Amino acid sequence: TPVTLAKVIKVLGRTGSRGGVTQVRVEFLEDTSRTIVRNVKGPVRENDILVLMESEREARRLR
Amino acid sequence: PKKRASNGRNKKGRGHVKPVRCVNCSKSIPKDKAIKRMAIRNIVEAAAVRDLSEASVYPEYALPKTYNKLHYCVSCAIHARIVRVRSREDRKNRAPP
Amino acid sequence: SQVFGVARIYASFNDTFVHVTDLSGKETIARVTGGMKVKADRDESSPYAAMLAAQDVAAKCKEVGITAVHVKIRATGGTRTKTPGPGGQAALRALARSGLRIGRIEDVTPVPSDSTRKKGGRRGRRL
Amino acid sequence: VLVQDLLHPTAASEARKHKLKTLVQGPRSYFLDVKCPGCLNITTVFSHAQTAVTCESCSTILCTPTGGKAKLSEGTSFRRK
Amino acid sequence: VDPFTRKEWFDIKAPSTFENANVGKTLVNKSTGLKSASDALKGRVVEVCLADLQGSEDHSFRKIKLRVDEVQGKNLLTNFHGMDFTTDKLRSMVRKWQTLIEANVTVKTSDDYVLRIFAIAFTRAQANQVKAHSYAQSSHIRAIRKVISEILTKEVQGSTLAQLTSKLIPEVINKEIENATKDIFPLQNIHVRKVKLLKQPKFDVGALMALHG
RNA sequence: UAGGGGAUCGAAGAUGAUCAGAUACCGUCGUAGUCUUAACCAUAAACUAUGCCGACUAGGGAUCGGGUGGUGUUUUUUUAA
Repeated sequence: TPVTLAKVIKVLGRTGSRGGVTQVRVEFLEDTSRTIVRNVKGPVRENDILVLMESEREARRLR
Repeated sequence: PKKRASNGRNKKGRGHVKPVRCVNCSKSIPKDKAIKRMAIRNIVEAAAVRDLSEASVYPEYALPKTYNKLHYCVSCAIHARIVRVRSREDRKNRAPP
Repeated sequence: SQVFGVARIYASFNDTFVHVTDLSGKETIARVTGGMKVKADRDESSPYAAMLAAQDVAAKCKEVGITAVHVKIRATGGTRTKTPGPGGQAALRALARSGLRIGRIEDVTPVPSDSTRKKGGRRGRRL
Repeated sequence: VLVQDLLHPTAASEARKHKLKTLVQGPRSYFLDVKCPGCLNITTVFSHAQTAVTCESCSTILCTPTGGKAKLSEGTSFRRK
Repeated sequence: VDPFTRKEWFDIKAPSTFENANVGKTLVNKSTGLKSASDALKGRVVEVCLADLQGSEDHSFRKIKLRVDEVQGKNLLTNFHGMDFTTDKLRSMVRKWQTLIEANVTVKTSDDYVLRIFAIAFTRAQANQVKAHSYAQSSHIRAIRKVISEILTKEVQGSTLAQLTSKLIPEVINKEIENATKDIFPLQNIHVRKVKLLKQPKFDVGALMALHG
């Protein structure tokens, strides 16, 4: 069970039908300059340390 | 109404033309009117290409394409939102974007 | 230092094939059709059947000593679509996931120089 | 143009305009006195052949016929007239 | 039962008129008292890109069809079967907006093989050419195809498969086209695209064993 | 109408679908016909739903075909052509 803790930089644009999804960059805290663009589910900001055991799915923009 | 100073399509001096069948309608339909498009994409996709130049036995190969044309009825052209309805005036245009 | 079986994939619609042979292919080995790994019988062409299907192709290829692989995609083809269905994508990424190596990729979709009159009827297929 | 002398315009505008409108019609083609090198003889050839003419008799060749103007050979002074 | 306990393998070699002889393996199938196995899967082809042969990456596209003529040891030798482009690269090089042309010509080589070849070839524009194009006239194309006919019977009589083969690898016919053509028309891309056998004559084991050492 | 051609589509016919019915829509096959020679028929939203000849009124800016003129644009080869 390998946990990669990734920091959010750029909160991007709202998504989903119901606005349940923001989009999301992320800066890998623990390998800085990698800057992948996953999704998440929450009422987000910039700096929400974000938690992924799935290193990486890199994700694409969901109606 | 007339609608459309051509008529629909592409035919003059030329009287009558060898028709085409629709990929989708699976209708027939002359090679004027038609409404043709090249998709062209990488067989590969974005997500995987990373697991491909990864586990290949190739120290890179390249990424070979995937050719094809595509024929459409005008009906199925709008149902499938390829062509739309352009107001009257935005018709007599003819630009990709 | 490796050996090469040839793939011999294909996905229209409503079904898909992972189908290993030799590199010549007058012999064959572990063939896997969609329905097989899905009894809904509904989605016989699923982005998934393919998925758990390809993994059969590296169970019964990492059985009889196929390290590695070259890889073929075919549509229907024929008259038909020449628009590859779901399959072939999910396979082409699950096959890379299964230790397998990859080499030489290319379509084969059977193209005609016209002629065989396509089905439907003039006024078309129509709901 | 609200007006113009179409009598005599420019010399320009004729050179370019079509043979049959310079007003009074006149040809473009014109004749061309040829020394083949060997002989001095001088044959009176036409700019648009249709015939290649032979030079005088030396049996020589001259000028091939094409769309409009001969292509004349190498030797030929081809002074015009 | 198992359908891999019985399955004896093999090795694929290739003319010497090539590089890495070494292609991979195949699967075949043993016998009984009376009845045989080796012949039971010989005649058959294998088709591998130019590449894993010439080693090179410039022919990165284009595949060789080889066929096994006879066994030995486990090392099945090989004779040339035919040529292919990748597909794709044929359907790519073609554009909209411009002329397309076509070739062909059959041929008694002398080795006495009967071969049909395909020379696809386009117009290219000019470097410096308003218009959006690059078209042909037509009569010029008539003249274009006839040229090609001779330029190929000629590099086929002057002959053999072995001697022919190494005029396909280094694409030298491609050159010979452009320099009889320029003294016309511009041209590009000019393949041979294919190439297929028909009426290949009798075996002659070593006319082939002389292609190895 | 009688010969040739009969790839593909594809009324008719058969079908499986959907549906309260579905002889229709959707899907797959399919004679006939589409193609051609030779002969018929003469209809059409045969559509600018605007008879043709002419002659006269009010501005433009495009284009195809000609023709005329500008020590006009390049072509460059030496100047033209």
